[PDB]
Amino acid sequence: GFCPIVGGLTEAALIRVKRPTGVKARIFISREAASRLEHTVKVKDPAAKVSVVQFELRQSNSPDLSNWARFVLVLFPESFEEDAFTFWLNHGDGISNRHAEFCNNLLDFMDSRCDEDEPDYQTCGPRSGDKPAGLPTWTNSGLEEKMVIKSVLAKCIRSENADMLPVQSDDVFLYSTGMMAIGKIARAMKDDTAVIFGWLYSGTLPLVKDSGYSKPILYGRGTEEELDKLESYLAAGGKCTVLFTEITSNPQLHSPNLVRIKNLADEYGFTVVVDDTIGTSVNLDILPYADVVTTSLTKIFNGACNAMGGSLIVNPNSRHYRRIHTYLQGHFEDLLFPADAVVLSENCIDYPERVKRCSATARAIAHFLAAHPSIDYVNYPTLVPSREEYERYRRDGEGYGYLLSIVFREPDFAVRFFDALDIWKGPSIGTNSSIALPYSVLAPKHIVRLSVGLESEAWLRDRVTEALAKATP
Amino acid sequence: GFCPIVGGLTEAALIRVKRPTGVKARIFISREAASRLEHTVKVKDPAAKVSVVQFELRQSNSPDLSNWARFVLVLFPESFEEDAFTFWLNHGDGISNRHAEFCNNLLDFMDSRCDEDEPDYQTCGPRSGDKPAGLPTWTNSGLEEKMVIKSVLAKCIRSENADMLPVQSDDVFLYSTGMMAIGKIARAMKDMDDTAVIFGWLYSGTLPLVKDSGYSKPILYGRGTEEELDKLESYLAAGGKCTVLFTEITSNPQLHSPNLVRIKNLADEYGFTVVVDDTIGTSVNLDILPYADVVTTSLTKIFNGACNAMGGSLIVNPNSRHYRRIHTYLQGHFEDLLFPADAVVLSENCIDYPERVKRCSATARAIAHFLAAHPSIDYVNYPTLVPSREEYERYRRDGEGYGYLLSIVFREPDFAVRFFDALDIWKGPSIGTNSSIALPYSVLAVPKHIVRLSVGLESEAWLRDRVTEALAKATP
Ligand SMILES: [Cl-]
Repeated sequence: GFCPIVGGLTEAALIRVKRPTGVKARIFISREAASRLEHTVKVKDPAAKVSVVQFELRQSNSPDLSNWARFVLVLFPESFEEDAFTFWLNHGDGISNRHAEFCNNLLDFMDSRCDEDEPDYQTCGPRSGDKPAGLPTWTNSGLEEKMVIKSVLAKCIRSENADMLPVQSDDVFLYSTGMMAIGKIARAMKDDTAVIFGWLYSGTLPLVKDSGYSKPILYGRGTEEELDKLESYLAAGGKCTVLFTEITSNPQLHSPNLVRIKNLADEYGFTVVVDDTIGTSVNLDILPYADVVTTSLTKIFNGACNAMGGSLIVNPNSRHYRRIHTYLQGHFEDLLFPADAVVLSENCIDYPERVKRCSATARAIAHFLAAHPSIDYVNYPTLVPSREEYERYRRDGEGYGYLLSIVFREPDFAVRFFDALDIWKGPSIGTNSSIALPYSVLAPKHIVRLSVGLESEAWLRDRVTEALAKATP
Repeated sequence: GFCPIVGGLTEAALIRVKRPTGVKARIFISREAASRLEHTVKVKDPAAKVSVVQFELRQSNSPDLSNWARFVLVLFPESFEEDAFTFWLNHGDGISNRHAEFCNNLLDFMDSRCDEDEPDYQTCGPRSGDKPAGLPTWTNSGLEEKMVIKSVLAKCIRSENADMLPVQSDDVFLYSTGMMAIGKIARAMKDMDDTAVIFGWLYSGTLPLVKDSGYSKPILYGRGTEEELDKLESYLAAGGKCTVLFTEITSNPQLHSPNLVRIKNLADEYGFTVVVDDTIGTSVNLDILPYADVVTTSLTKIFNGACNAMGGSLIVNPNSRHYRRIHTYLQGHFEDLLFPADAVVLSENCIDYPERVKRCSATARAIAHFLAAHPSIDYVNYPTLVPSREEYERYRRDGEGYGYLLSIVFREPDFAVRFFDALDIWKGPSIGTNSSIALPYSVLAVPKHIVRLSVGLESEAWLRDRVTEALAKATP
């Protein structure tokens, strides 16, 4: 590792506490998330050594540094293999890259304390008390940039129908990730039963379960048939506190019946949480049907794949606005690192335009793919059986989204096509560059998912044609 | 690989040119470095395909963006194994980390051209012509911060005697790395003259760069001893020619001090220029300006301390008999290649570069003497203990210390490996960091079980404790 070094916060924190070997480590910015990992390790082994070490910048007249130059280090044995929850707990609550680099530059000015009696974890920073050589370029915890973010989110979720109260800046809550935003709303509901309705983003179910819903009613497909089961349960006296769903599903691009969901919610009295990360608030008007909207700002809201953020919009038109907002406000601590909010506030200024552009290309590419003899069918909201459902929420003059998936005729052909496709490959979506993934890596199972970026239709048409050619004998 | 993604500029450029598999890639900011890599591959294997693709943000209302959002991509087959030279050529000329991240964020606004007729390498950016969302925090190519860097370097290199002309801001040249600064002075001398002398400067990219710069009669003096100075003097007196002598003031990893007084005397007689690297010894602790025509420094090291910025410096001595020739060449051939964000961090972190040298050197002196007195220690290489101490005292400023680098020669190599494995400090090849860092001879490719230590800003209590516990753990 030749200098300069990127990353290294975990290795440097391990060295500070004399544990550079024999333990696994995770770094969160909240003591609560650290505890949720400690509890999961302790449930698998009640005798496991798990320490929680708080790092913090001890003496400074600058509240910016003192508020953000802090992190929590969690040590636990390597014998513990990480399951789905600890993956999504770290995904949603792990320190951001920029926040980690900010702390590592200031680590010499920070001290470490632990509640347990381990003297190796009680360390004084070599430069604690001294003034850092550099002040960050952002100011006031990035509150200026956070308000830009909240303002754009509030404007873009405005309903095209003028009978509803508009979402305001302060009805939007910003968190570190979209996963964290989902967790925060899950605990807020926990203070009856929770329903998961056709939401295959693999991290929702673990967090809802961890938030105190031991076993939520899971409706995997999101169909009308499953809504019949839910209504049959509710009509028979069953109770429900909250329903979680996402508008425009992954990877089949299905649209749930939000109108019927909202009608059942008004009749039987549960809260509706809708994730519009894939569907987008630019393309869809879902405010009439959702009490809380969640969004992963890391995705197309940012586009540049270089910042994390999550948002929580409380609908002022909701019957539970008062209760929900008060809980979130009364339990709100700012965990969106300012440097991340600076990039998000800059990149979201053209978030409507980029959604419009990607959606135009994705609609064209999907219809191009559908016409190819090797393709069985393409999952895109203009082709799927919920085609009529999507049109109930689509805004006039807006398109059909940036995500699609390809179901090929032959699984052999699917793999040869993916390997020949000269575009970015990985699990993220909503990027400025096009990106593909098979079902394999997403933990029919030969389906290939495509998130269309800002490249021209000719460019993407060409990359796909060449890949299609090489996949045929 | 979930987003955000760090790095990825190389992967993104490869995808742009439809070469995501089957080829290796390197990214430089200069076409000349690209050519020097192309030539080394073409002589090791003439039939290997090597292309040079220029990426650039052509037009912009911000001259900051257009000037810096450009880079050179070099493609070559995976069969080519990198040798010692191509490693150090990329180390000195590779795009900086911050520069790489800046380009990747703007890559959609950039186009790619190639001189050869390969249509896959002629691409238009998806957002070419559009304006980027947000601009960089730095302004005017970081000229304000670059002036701070040059000012601090000039102030710290003042000789302790006031009859010498002082180095000014405009006698200091900034480059991307210490290695690049060494390259620029090496090629500058070659225009005048064929023989270059490398005098006790091991484990570095100087020899590859000096050889690559056109010096067809190199002389390598590995130890830096007076016996090697005797051979050089006999050669020069007998009619031998010498263009330039390269040396480093405190050597790696034995902390040796060359006889700069004798070197400067030979230079005055036979008319060659002396280039001295003071990265290890530092201008804070040492006054070597009287004996050098050009001083070079790796700003990435203790000048910055924070291991989060890249930089190199070239100081032309105004008291040099060749000041005019050297300065006009360096300015007349100057391209600003120090990425502004790197210059911003360097300008901030260099404000306490004197104090940090004073702190590290004080800790390093105490730890070295602690180690030297230990029964398991054969000897410790540190300027207070080594046989060339009297030479170090010739240039040491009064009231300043003996440096931050040391190395440990243990009695038994087995003990060395158990001590190193037990040493709970950062491990790696870099030096001049705010945190202490160790390395063995293994990664360093002189006894071959040597352990090198670059002492950071931690107190002696912390460092003595880390060393004591490792010493205990090293015994069976
Ligand atoms: Cl309905």
